[PDB]
Amino acid sequence: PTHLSVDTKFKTEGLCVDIPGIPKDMTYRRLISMMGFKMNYQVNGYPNMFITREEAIRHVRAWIGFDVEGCHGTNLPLQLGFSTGVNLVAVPTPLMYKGLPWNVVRIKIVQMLSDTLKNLSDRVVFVLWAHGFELTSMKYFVKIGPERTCCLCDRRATCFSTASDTYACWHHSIGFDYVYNPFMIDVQQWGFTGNLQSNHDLYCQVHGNAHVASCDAIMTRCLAVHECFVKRVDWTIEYPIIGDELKINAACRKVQHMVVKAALLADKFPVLHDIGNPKAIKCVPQADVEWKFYDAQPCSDKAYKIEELFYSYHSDKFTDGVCLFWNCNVDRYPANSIVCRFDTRVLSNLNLPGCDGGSLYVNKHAFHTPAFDKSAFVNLKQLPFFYYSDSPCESHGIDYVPLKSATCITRCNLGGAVCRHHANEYRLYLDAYNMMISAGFSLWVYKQFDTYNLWNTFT
Ligand SMILES: O=C1C=CC(OC(F)F)C=N1
Ligand SMILES: O=C1C=C[C@H](OC(F)F)C=N1
Ligand SMILES: [Zn+2]
Ligand SMILES: [Zn+2]
Ligand SMILES: [Zn+2]
Repeated sequence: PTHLSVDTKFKTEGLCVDIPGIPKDMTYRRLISMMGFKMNYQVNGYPNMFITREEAIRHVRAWIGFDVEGCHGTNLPLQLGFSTGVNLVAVPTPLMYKGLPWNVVRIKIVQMLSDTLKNLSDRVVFVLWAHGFELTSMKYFVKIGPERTCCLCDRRATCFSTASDTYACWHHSIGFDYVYNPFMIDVQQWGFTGNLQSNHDLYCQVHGNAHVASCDAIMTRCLAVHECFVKRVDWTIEYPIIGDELKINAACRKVQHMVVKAALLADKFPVLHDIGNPKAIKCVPQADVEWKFYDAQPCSDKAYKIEELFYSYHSDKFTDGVCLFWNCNVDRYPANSIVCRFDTRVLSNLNLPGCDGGSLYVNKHAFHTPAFDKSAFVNLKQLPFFYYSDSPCESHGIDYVPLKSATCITRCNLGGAVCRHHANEYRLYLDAYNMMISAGFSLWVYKQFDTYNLWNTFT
């Protein structure tokens, strides 16, 4: 029970306005045949065009919302909408394109999917709120068959070309006209009451409904993300490495140790309240400070209310010492805080569009994160970049240009000239820092934080 059986029943009530007279009793096997895709043999790796909710969640990077509206059924133009915001009009003879035949429309579909997905996934999962025309339009741009590899590399094939009779992955599909072996899921099969807009609007105020196909496609994918990552959370599902995941996570740990260590040295807080992940470890194990942990899982719906995390009777006195919120997203941070907050607006291959302003950050695990809100940081200031080190000035062991920087807080810089070891460490730290910031992380600190207080730790 890993794939969706083609003999599973498909509820057809959502299809009967576009397809009147559709049988109530219907399987995926009969639906696939009705879509024009009947095959005589089982294809290994491709037993069904449709997939389970569990398989869809494992392949969230491949999700592309897709809707087809009857612009005016082989006789009328169709408006094809995608969650990328694209609307294509196909004639049978927020981007909006004018009516063109299927032979040219299909080339655009392949280019758009290939550019959106080449750095995200080995496939496409069309997320539908199926009413009929989207399923019956697939035969015009989709070909199916045995699982194949790219003609130019080892990746699985996602596109086919009728011009050359060859197959390609998303990276090598330039000029290709057919989407090959796509996957799809119909959100209507999950058991909803009422239409798409009414279910979507219960959880999201960011996506509107201009009544165009891309608006519906965006809403469909958003509702699917809400169901699978907002109200339901599975942190046991692992996702493949597609970018700088390892360097980013390594940078996060280095920056956290640096910032916390410096805050403790600079302001000598007697207690640190570490609020967040129940699996957290002391990031500065050698520090004198009374380290107290408070469990809070990463909030995937709305940011935590500080009143619920702190009040309702623990050290109790969160006002004493300093509070550390490392990716623990609250509505309004207290003035005595050290904070790392993911900015959901960031554009990257790890950060997928989410629900109600939030984003789905996928790095080893999937984390739906509530919308970035600048008002959460009103009691704090942006943490400036700095590098601090009390380690001995000793090279041990890469060419060298002398470092001159006011933010290299070391004994050698206090002494007048940055040593080679501290220059190498500073440059490595700066690279890690910039990697973390560019990934979408933002750092904030209590207003009294001043790196001038670190110089006297060298006496
Ligand atoms: O008759 C068919 C055709 C396709 C299919 O699943 C997958 F290959 F698309 C299952 N049965
Ligand atoms: O503990 C974590 C790790 C990552 C995360 O995502 C972040 F971008 F919002 C949230 N909490
Ligand atoms: Zn390839
Ligand atoms: Zn939405
Ligand atoms: Zn040095």
